[PDB]
Amino acid sequence: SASIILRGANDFMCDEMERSLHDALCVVKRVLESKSVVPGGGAVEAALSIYLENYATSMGSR
Amino acid sequence: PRQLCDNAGFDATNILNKLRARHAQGGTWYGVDINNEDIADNFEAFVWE
Repeated sequence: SASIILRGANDFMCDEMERSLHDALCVVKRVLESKSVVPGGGAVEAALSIYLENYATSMGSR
Repeated sequence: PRQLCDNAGFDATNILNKLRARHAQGGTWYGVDINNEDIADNFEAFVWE
């Protein structure tokens, strides 16, 4: 375990930084947990669109 | 090439699909045969324009 104390300037400034670390922590966490990940942001659907379209011509039979 | 199959009474879907996959193998002269229903070579059949 661990602990992180945030010494900031104003309450409005440090409050947003509190949930900002917890949000980014789960991002790094979830990647390093399921151990095999894949690039997101639409990179999966774009690559499958090109490969499966060339694979369609090698089959036939409707 | 699709209207040639419908005007000949053939099946346009089966011919066009098998013809499209045949051009992926490199043959550029293959086309629809109006007499027999099949994919044939129009260059060796001497259909020229």
